[PDB]
Amino acid sequence: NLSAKVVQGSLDSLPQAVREFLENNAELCQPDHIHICDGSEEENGRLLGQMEEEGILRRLKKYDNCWLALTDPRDVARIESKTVIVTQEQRDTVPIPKTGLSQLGRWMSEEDFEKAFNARFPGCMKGRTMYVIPFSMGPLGSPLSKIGIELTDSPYVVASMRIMTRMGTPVLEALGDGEFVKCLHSVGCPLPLQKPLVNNWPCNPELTLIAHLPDRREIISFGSGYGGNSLLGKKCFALRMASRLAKEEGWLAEHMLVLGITNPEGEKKYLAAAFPSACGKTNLAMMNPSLPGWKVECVGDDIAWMKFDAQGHLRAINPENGFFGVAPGTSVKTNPNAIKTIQKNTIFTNVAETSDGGVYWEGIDEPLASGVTITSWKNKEWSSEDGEPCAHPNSRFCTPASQCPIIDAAWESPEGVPIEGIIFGGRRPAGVPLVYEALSWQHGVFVGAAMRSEAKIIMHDPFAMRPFFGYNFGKYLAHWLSMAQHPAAKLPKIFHVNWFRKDKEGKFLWPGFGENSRVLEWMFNRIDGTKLTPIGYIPKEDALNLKGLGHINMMELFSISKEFWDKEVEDIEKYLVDQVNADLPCEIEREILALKQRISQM
Ligand SMILES: CCCCn1c(=O)n(Cc2ccccc2F)c(=O)c2[nH]c(Cc3ccc(NS(=O)(=O)c4cn(C)cn4)cc3)nc21
Ligand SMILES: [Mn+2]
Repeated sequence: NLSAKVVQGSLDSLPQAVREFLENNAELCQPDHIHICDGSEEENGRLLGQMEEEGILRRLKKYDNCWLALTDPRDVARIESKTVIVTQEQRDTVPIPKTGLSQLGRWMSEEDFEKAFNARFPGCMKGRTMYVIPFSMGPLGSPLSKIGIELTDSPYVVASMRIMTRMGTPVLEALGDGEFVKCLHSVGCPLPLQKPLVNNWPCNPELTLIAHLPDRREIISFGSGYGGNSLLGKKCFALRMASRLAKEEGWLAEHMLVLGITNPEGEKKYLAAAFPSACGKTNLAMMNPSLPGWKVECVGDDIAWMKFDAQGHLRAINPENGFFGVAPGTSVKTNPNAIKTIQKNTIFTNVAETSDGGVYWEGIDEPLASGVTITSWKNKEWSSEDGEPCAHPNSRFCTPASQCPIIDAAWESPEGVPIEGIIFGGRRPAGVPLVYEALSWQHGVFVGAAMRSEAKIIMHDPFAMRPFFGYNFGKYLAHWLSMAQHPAAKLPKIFHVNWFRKDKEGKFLWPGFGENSRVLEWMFNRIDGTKLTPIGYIPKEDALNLKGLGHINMMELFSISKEFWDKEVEDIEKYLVDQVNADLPCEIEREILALKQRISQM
């Protein structure tokens, strides 16, 4: 009865668990066809083709196998306010803030979600093919990897998931009869359409909803076809759902880049890093280091799964297969390696396209030949005299990691890479030193918790996970804290960095970019064996390598003023106490207190 809708693969060759999941939602959504994805190149070809033919994608003829998708302007980003997590007890999902509404999550009762789902999903795929995407987060056959299944009515989702994950039949085989995350997605526009179609990009912003049910191990997403909303392995699974699993299983699912750094002598270390938006996260992941003799390799630019091995090493895998980076700002200057990565086999979204079939965006830093013209992401002829950008600010490239010219030899090792330092970061134009080191693990956890960052306004982003916590942030803090008790744990040095401090004239104090390799040099050697301060250790005078830099105003760059840090700790204590409240671990209350006492003596 359902086998007659299948246009590829076989119901019969599906694991029982998979088959039932599929049949259940195939029945509910009513797609005319079912297409079990085999992940093959030929399949990808025929999809790009179908998509080109349906007006969904357009090939960028300047490059080897590159494509452009343009969206409905109402559907251009991951959207927090339609994202929820569904649990029986709200408290499991978010803490109950003293004052008003939680900034740390968005809970929805199963009751309310029952009604919400039924108000969206039935018959939502009529007129459409449901694609079945089997995907592994992490190297195939890595004990650290977890498997998912995504049902979607979006060929864009399917082609992007081929890049951002390991996808295909080989995943069904590694999965066997075991567990997997159940991911359901629908652009929410059954045919015939009820509302007009813009840029051939089906979406339903009114009923848009991205919900996770951690207890049923499901991720259910409706109404958006974009990035974090539709590519379910990315934020929904790899951060939100993974954080829960990691909490149950004693490891860490985190919003961190991973890079390997080698010094001139050939000693290599892996470093992980968490940055809020607007910090050059991806730029750092592929850093071309300015110090002579040094090497930087990229393992991942977004998400890290970290688990202690038998030997006690905190090893990490990139659970992803590709980069989904923001395009605007990417240039040979800010990021040469990204530029080479995306030269082929790459899918772009809401970028501008030049008259000779290339891509374009603000900050690309690249003169156009004589009389070469530009079509904006709104599919309109564009000049630099329009005031408006040619590419949407959140526009993206979706590119294989394997194509990164500096990709790490072990970026795909099934055993992970040993992390020896965890870096937290922010954009603080004032107050916060370029770099400093935690006093302990416990104090380290608190530095993570205290993270704030500029976005005109200075906002809190604890661990850069604020939009991504899979469960109570309070219990998440306790989970990090317990990592120190893991038997034989070789715990990473914990650091905080800030590229963005400014002088009184509003000018940056640190040349940043490739020069940040001078900051990693400090971390590297600190890891191997400082000036003590109320916030942790900063470098000893003359410990930082400033050879070849101008005159750096170090004094001001590393100044720590009582007036500032009084205000800072007060803001941090108030935030954590209002927002985490009864779930705030007492060990954190002590770090606050300790900070306060060290500050009052200065
Ligand atoms: C959200 C956008 C962030 C842009 N950006 C940034 O991305 N990085 C991170 C970074 C980028 C590249 C490699 C490593 C690395 F850590 C930084 O370290 C960074 N630092 C700053 C402040 C700053 C400091 C100095 C200058 N001088 S500049 O000479 O204008 C300049 C531009 N480029 C590409 C290189 N030099 C301009 C800006 N802006 C930065
Ligand atoms: Mn991210």
